[PDB]
Amino acid sequence: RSVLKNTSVIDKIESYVKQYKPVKIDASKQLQVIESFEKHAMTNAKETESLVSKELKD
Amino acid sequence: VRYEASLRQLEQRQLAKSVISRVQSELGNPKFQEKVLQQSISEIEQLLSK
Amino acid sequence: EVSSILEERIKGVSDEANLNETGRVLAVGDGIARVFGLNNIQAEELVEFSSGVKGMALNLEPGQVGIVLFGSDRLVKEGELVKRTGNIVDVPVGPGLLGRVVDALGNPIDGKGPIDAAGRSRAQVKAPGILPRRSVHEPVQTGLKAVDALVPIGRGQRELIIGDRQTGKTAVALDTILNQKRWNNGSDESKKLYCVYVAVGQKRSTVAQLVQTLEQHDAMKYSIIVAATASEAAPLQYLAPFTAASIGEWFRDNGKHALIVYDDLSKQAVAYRQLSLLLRRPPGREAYPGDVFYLHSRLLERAAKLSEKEGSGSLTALPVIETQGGDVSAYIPTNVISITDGQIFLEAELFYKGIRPAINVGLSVSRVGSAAQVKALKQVAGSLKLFLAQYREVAAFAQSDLDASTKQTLVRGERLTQLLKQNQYSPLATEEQVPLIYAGVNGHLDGIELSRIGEFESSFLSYLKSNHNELLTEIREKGELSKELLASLKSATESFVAT
Repeated sequence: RSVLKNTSVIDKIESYVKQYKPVKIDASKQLQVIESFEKHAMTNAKETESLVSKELKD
Repeated sequence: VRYEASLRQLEQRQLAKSVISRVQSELGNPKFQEKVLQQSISEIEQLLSK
Repeated sequence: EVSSILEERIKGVSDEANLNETGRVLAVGDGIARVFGLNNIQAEELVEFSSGVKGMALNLEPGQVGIVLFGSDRLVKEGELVKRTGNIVDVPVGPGLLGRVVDALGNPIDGKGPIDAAGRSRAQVKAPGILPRRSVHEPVQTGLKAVDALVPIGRGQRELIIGDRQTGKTAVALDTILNQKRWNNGSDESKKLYCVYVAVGQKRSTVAQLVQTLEQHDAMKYSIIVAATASEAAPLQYLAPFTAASIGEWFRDNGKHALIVYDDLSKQAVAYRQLSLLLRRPPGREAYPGDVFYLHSRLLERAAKLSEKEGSGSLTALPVIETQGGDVSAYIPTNVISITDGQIFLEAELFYKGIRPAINVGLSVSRVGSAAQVKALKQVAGSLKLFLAQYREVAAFAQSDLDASTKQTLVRGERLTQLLKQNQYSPLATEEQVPLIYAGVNGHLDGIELSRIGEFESSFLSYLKSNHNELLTEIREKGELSKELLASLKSATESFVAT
């Protein structure tokens, strides 16, 4: 800014930048899909685990 | 910034052609006569210092 | 303000004293003013015309003094006052010229303001003698694996970069400058080569590219670009390496190290030719001036690795010669080849065959060479020289029923050749040169598929950095490969090859 001697636009774009400073807001969208996915996955994982462990001892 | 620097070069060149106009004004004046005397006495001082 | 800077400039003009010797041009043709006056002129003294043109006085004839105009002929005209500046050609030398693109006069052609300099020293200063030098013993790594191993580069020594036209000769050179950033970053003055690139006859478009690449790689802060562009006249072109050398001499005098790259003396030759022929001085072989041998020899002997009495310093040099049709026979190449101590011969065929750097190992030689090779790098690349030598001999055998021995050579040789390819404008640290070559030497790369060599290389390096950057740090700092390191390194290569 101290480079520009025509400064009356650096204050403008500074204020515009600081205005739109939360340019994009927070996202956690993996919290409904991750838990649902975890349930189906967990169910299947434990089933497989128990099955093959059982077979090993058999 | 880029245009600011360009504008500075342009201003300098505007004032350059204005300087040519002032040079023509100076050579118009009988300062053209009076400064010959100034050169003369200055050279007298210079050449005596030799 | 624009007004204030102009006001300072007008204010900075004020008065003068006796113009010691006037001249009046007798005849001006071909940039060869022949002046009547200047009775007490010193040889090659700088003289200032009415037009403000500057000149040198190559011919001091018995009644006329033949000024050579540094400027265009248009500005000078007959009968002009020829003021005698009274100072033989000298250029500011000092420390401030680092990161300043200056022309031969020393005027910043990039407008980086008045030069900060500690002396103005003549550009005709004569080289240090026999006893004022002490033999080379300090490497300069270029970050090009082939250059560093196949033709190791020392300090104060000179080797050609003699090769075919526009094979990006400047690129091979520029790479060296980039590698100097690593050593430069360090604080030790031992580790500081202050490079000077001397752009002779090079088009302003080329110098723009040069400037940007150097700025891009942050190189300007140990770089000086002495610029004598194509447009710049034959006196400037003539004095351009001489001027550059003087800048280097200041660094050398301070006992520091630096690398001055004269690119290309072929255009220097042309300028001397222009001067001599136009001054009607006796012509000579291949229409190059009679004393062209003398010119080139003067420049190239300035480069010196100084003695310890003169507090060992250096001025490493790398002249670039452009061969016209690859003719080493040609008079300007023959002379330079004789004067220099080693040559690196880039070869167009190799460039076309995609080998970049396109250095032809056979026609590259160093007469100082392995004397200033890193000890580690020396150890792991004696083998490399011999293998490539064999690969060359067994090259023609690449047309069926081929002996197992020849086929072994071919596999090893092809992989090595592929390994020595490098993406130009990326230099490679010595601590990463040493591992790659070790692998090749141990022939573990022989197994790796030709297509996969490129992928292998980067992977091996990342693998080494992950696996043991302790080893790498040891290699960097010890600089001498202990049996334990060579052991570990072999293991590491084997392990890496396994993945």
